Amino acid sequence: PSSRGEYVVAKLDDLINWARRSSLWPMTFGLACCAVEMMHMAAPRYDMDRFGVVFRASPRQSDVMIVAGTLTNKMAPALRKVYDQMPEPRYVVSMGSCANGGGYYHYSYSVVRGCDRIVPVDIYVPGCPPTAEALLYGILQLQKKIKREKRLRIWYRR
Amino acid sequence: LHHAVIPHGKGGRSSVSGIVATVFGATGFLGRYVVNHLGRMGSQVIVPHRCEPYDTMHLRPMGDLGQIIFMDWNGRDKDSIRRAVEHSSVVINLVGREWETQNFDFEDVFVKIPQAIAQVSKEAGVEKFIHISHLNADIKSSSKYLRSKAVGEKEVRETFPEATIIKPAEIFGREDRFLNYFANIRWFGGVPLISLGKKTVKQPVYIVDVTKGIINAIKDPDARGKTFAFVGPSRYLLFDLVQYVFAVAHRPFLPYFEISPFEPWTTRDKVERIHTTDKILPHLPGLEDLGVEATPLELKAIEVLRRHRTYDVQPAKTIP
Amino acid sequence: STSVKPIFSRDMNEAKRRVRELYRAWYREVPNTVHLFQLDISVKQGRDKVREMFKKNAHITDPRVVDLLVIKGKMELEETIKVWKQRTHVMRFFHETEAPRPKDFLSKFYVGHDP
Amino acid sequence: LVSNLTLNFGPQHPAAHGVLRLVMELSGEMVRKCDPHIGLLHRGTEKLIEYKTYLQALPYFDRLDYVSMMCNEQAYSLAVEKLLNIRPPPRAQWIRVLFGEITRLLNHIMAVTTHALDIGAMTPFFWMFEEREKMFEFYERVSGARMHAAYVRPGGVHQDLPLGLMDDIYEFSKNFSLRIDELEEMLTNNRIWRNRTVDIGIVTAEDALNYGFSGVMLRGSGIQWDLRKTQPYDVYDQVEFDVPIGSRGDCYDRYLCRVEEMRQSIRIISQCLNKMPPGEIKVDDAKVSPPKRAEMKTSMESLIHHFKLYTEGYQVPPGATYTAIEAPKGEFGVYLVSDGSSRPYRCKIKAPGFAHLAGLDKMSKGHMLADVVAIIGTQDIVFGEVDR
Amino acid sequence: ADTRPTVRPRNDVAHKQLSAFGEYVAEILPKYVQQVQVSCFNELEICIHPDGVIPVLTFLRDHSNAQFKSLADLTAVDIPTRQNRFEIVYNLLSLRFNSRIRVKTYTDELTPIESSVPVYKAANWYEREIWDMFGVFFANHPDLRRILTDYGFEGHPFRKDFPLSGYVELRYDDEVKRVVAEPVELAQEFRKFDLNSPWEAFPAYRQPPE
Amino acid sequence: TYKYVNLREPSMDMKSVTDRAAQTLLWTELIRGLGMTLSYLFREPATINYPFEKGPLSPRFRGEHALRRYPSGEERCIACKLCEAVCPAQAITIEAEPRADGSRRTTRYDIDMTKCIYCGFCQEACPVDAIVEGPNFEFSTETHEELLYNKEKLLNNGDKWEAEIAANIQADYLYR
Amino acid sequence: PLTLEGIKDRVLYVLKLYDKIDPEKLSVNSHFMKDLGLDSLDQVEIIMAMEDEFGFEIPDIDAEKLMCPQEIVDYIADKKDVYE
Ligand SMILES: NC(=O)C1=CN([C@@H]2O[C@H](COP(=O)(O)OP(=O)(O)OC[C@H]3O[C@@H](n4cnc5c(N)ncnc54)[C@H](OP(=O)(O)O)[C@@H]3O)[C@@H](O)[C@H]2O)C=CC1
Ligand code: SF4
Ligand code: SF4
Ligand code: SF4
Repeated sequence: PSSRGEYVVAKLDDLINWARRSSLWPMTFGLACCAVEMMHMAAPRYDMDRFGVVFRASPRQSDVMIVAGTLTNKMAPALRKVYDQMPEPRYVVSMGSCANGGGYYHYSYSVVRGCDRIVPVDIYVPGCPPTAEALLYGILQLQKKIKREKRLRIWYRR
Repeated sequence: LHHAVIPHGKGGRSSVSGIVATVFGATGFLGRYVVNHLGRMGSQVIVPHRCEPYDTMHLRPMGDLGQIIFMDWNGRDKDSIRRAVEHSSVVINLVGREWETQNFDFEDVFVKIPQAIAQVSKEAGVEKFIHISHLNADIKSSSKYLRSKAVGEKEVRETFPEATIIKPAEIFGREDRFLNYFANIRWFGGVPLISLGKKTVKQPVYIVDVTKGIINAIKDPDARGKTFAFVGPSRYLLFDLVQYVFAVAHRPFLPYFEISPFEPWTTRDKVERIHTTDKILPHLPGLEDLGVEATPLELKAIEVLRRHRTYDVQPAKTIP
Repeated sequence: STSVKPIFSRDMNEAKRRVRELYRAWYREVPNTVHLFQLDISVKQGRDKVREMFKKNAHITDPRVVDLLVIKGKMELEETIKVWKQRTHVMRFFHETEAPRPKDFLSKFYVGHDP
Repeated sequence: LVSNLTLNFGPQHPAAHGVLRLVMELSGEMVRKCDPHIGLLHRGTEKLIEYKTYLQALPYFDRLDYVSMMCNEQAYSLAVEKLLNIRPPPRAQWIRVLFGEITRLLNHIMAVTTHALDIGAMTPFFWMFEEREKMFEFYERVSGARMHAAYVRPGGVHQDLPLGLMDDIYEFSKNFSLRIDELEEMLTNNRIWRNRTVDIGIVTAEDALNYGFSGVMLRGSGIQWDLRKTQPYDVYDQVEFDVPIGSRGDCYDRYLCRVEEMRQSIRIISQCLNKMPPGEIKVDDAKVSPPKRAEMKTSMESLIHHFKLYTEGYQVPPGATYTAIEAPKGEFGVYLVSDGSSRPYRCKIKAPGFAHLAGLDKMSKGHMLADVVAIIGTQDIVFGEVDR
Repeated sequence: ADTRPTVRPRNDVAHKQLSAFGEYVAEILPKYVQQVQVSCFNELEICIHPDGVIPVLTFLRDHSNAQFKSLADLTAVDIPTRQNRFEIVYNLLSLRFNSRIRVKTYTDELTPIESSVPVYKAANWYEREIWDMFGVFFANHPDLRRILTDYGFEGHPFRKDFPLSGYVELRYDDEVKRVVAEPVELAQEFRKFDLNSPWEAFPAYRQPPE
Repeated sequence: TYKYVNLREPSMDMKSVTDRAAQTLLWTELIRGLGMTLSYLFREPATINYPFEKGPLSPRFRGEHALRRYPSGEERCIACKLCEAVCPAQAITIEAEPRADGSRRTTRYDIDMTKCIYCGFCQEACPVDAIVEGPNFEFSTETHEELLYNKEKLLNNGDKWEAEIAANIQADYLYR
Repeated sequence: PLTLEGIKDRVLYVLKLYDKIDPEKLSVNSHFMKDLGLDSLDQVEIIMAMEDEFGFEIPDIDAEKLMCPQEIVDYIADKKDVYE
């Protein structure tokens, strides 16, 4: 057969992307209420595992961090610690108003006004709390975001 | 000025500084620090990036909401440069490779791209243009890296005469490729490749001082049109420097790797540069003229090398 | 009236005693802290900061205000000794990210309206 | 002090209660000292409430014990109503008991299943959250929100039950005792579960009262105390149910008490569905409760009261009250001080989990490290209310 | 109990019983009790001099006609106009008699308050909360230290003069590779509303003119 | 009225003692626990096939915000600022002025969707049904800036979702 | 073993190390607070040096008195029971 380098890189990129989105093992900070809706996303009706998303993942095997609740100033150092220990590729999902931008404690002295002040965020899931279905939509949006990555294709043209 | 670009606030995260900067090469070692400092004071940073969006994620926390904007660009496509500098007041250029690749050689990263970024910046109305060069840049140097730095520095000074050209020495820091080079390449799998290390004198500068120097060149109105030389407090002997690095990393030092695809780690030209001697050009202004005090290597070398250290230290000897 | 219940000290001499003791515990601690927390400062910079914190509260003469200042300083020590703090809390004393803030009239005049 | 193990649940697991930093001294397998550090979900809620009208402050109470949303609302509403000197209408009192017991079921499923999940018994967790998911639909149909309903308000409830809700609640309640029975077929007589809960974290009756415990933590030790029976507050004097009482004061009796409370909640829910009376849902007094949207667009007085109620808010007479209810976790109470304006002067929240967690060190003495997981679970700690 | 659908009924027998017990406590501990009042919604409060805490709390716990075995809560209120700005409130519960009682005292920034842990072990964490949020020091407390605020947090947030958003905010800095505190700057300032109506609402609470 | 959850006295006849001995040695209750789990394996799963199947909602559901219009096409909002005053999270920012035809209309209407708690107090307080919470719950974004809605966005949401919003109001306005 | 003159050798050795103290003005009797001009804080730093040097703890009550080196040497002697 005959094939260019550009074609080979495009197909290998699709393979690794398909594997990375098909097997997303999430770490979940269950900081507050939004953790309860994260638990409903694992329960029978939605069953995130059927997408390949394991119920429980350790911090140092995790692929995505889900920040489900209010990030207080006392807790912020610990969350950045966990984020650094995560091996790459690593993605953060910000779930709910509190994590997205402080929410209903935005004007508090003890609350970080959004977790994007601490860690980079890939997807923002609105709600207080987002419904289990709304979080599931967010995770499926992360899978499509990963599908569009072009790591190998960029590397070839460097 | 314009009512939008009038500084407000107290210089913090949510404040306004009036700096609207396009930083090319923002995703490198020097870029991450410049974007960080521009974003502490509430600047509007446009980040043209060639890489994946994933590789830029570290820059996003560095600004308030809306302050960091990302764009695609290609050094060969000029119209992608124009879209990046059209609304900017200062255009900082940090583009470079320590090594050649198939697509970009040293004469394309350092001459053709910087000249294109400088020309479009002129034609787009941009006012301030920061261009980075090398202290040891020389037309007659063997290291091709530095000879390209010499010509490219010559074309910027013609395309954009009011441009501030900054010439640093080897820069050291957490993510540098200077002290991290002496700790790793020399140690693991190898014994130092030092080529007559007693004949080389080095004057390295801390990253933050270079970052501070670049910012003040934006805020200082006399910097326009002037070439600068950023050098550390001390001159070191390349042999002693490597020795000192090893003591910090607790790796034993005993006086006495092919380039490849991916990312050449150790290369033919890199050695030629680590051995070039830090030129002294007294007439050029330095960090002293921008309000920055050069920081000692000793203070900010345990910071850099604490990672290499496995699981009571004496300094190096300076050369007057 | 001036008849007030005491916290610990019944006059400044006792209060200055506890102040003196608390400085001993902090002076000994900095060498340990700079190691356990893997700080990038020298033990000299750390001990200067402890001197600076104690100096700022020099004028105080009320025995009760001094008791509370000591009580708070010990709670700070208890957190650092027992390693309840983290590397970030210990380094907050040094304000290493806040840029230089001027203090001369012309400098404040150029930047903003703050007095 | 053989060794100090600073155990941070920072890298949290599937519990969702919050995050707890636990500092312990382990003289071998045994625990000699336990020291919970609890600032991690402190959000300044009590101070923020001072800048909000009484209506604006109500959603804060959904987000305290965020598995007892409508029970926290009722406590706030009973406190405010007491200062206002008004009375909610009889239909709303039945709706507030009805959804108070649907909330008790919601809380105990989380309490028992996540307690068992931490001790390795994962399956009942999935069995029962299919039921909580059906209960979340009742919340959403009356309020529009699955969790933070904001439905129980001073004066009554925001809206009336939509047509067809009571039938669906009855259908859920009809099949629910079997769901509890399946749960006991996996835990009640299971020797592994009993070995993990029997004679763990024993609390004496005398130490329970002095340490401030309430709810199951008292009744496990044999104290006959339930606020719904001794200090009734809505229509709880008009519904028959029994209080489960423990005999040994250990985790296993506390586990049994909660499982029996779920059965008594279904008993109560049955009576509420049959005795639901007709009428209005909020106090018919428009200087407290907003008028109907039809009247506000027709009547001058209604538009004025609507305009002022949603801007200034109703003013509450000066005074201070301590109101407590039998929340699922324990006695939930608010100490509310009114300065006479439309914003509370001080709102102190009494969380049952605050005292229980402070009593952890007492209970953990002379137990292995793996027991502490069982002790915290049987306390039913959520850090939304521990910290506020 | 009257046919007024929207008005909370009065229980007068409870009001009488609580007033009788208010005198009883005042008669027995005259050294300490400064005031006794029963509200319209039937809640007895005993105001005491700060020195009578332990004698007053002990008597209510142990007396055969008090038996307030349970400390339901313990908190402070900040009223800056008062000279003793802090008011310490004890809510107690009696299960033998199915009754509640409130005990209140006061202090200032520089007056310690005796710890009640000797009387109610429940007060251990309550007083740590009072110290942390209000800066009221309790003497003879087994372990007084912050319980809610972050380590190294300067100030006492629940004081009326502490600003809502505080003075410092946290972010992550790439350059120093840690979470750094900095002076607070809000992108949108909290908007203060003036909601009080200029017309009196409750004549029964009118205060006499100056 | 109370009951004893665990106050049994185990019988001490030989027949009962042998029953507990058989249980202890033959693992009877443990087998029974295995039976219940086996029964669930043959029960039908409660999972639904998201996104092809969706969980049931009601007309009262509180989702994304939108600004509505009258049938003629004029905006319902009259800039009374009752929603801004009630908003518990201070998520709404309003500015107004007289329009070119003298009408009382907003020039700025913003909702910080990251401040909002989706409580629906603003729709309860609006006198003209101008601000509503729609039925959309699938609008998660990749950047924070995409969740700060200005007037155009909320007007576009009203134009986008009016068909459904109007029907939901029709279904619930009598309860309101 | 004791060497009363040995004590004075070390005390002057320690004080010579303290950066604030200028060697020249130092004397066996020079006053810390007046001749040398140190602050009360600095006097506490010096005492801590002597605890390390002579392997015992100098209490606070005693520390305030030791206001010049001659006093230190005398105090050091008494606790060590040097009778020379
Ligand atoms: N650090 C030092 O020791 C010294 C550095 N300098 C100058 O400092 C500048 C930056 O320093 P450093 O940050 O260390 O360099 P880096 O290599 O660390 O980063 C360089 C940047 O240039 C970008 N870049 C490289 N090649 C291309 C290309 N062909 N097209 C587009 N973008 C490109 C990279 O983006 P991507 O990663 O996306 O490819 C990267 O962000 C360079 O110009 C260098 O010459 C001068 C003297 C000393
Ligand atoms: S966003 Fe809402 S539900 Fe989530 S933690 Fe915050 S208040 Fe609770
Ligand atoms: S739903 Fe509630 S929090 Fe959100 S904008 Fe409306 S009133 Fe404000
Ligand atoms: S949306 Fe409604 S409540 Fe808000 S300003 Fe407009 S008309 Fe008034």
